[PDB]
Amino acid sequence: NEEADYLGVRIQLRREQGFLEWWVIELQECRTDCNLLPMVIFSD
Amino acid sequence: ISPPSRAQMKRELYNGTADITLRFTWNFQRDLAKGGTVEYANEKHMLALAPNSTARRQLASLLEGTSDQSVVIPNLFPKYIRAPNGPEANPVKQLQPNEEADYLGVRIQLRREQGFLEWWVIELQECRTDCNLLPMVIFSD
Amino acid sequence: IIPFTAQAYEELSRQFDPQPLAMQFISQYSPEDIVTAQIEGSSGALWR
Repeated sequence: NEEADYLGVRIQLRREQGFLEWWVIELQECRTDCNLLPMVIFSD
Repeated sequence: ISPPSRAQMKRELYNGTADITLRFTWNFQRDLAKGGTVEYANEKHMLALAPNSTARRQLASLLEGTSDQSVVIPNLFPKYIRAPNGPEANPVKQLQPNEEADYLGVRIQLRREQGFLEWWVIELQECRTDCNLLPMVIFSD
Repeated sequence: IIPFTAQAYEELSRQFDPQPLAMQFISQYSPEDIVTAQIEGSSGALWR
């Protein structure tokens, strides 16, 4: 699908007023991919 | 940086045994009107931050809460750079013999003056006016 | 960024082996060619 077969990505704005708006890129199935998303680039 | 990154960055300097990549990229964008193919002459002068070293312990306290730590970066500010029209900010060897220990003693000072108002002044080990204006040189080609 | 090794390349190729062209892409690209996009996700860089 290459738009539906990429990788389910999630987003989380972390405005922890102390708004301290951060922005973590999570995954729909985030294991450690909220801080380190592991994709691949078939290089040429 | 943030709790998932700055608190982790904190931790590295605090304890975390890792080597922070201190890439001091010295990009020298010239022009193309007078020539200069890859005008931008860049070199990431990296300083692997030894886990909790003098520099990283200063950074530990810097990121803990205090803003008065002069982080000693061992001579890592190239004071003479033979940059050409290629993409390399390679410093002149012999001008700076060690060229990693003969660059220029650079210091760092995070100024988190809560009012954290985290600023970041690049000082020098011997900062006279080089906390606001570091005077190095680029031997241009 | 992790330059994929020979073994790593085999893994990717085998993952997509059923699809001929998928595997083809991976296999045709030389080992230590396919690089790993380990993009950082944590923040601190505030939204503006």
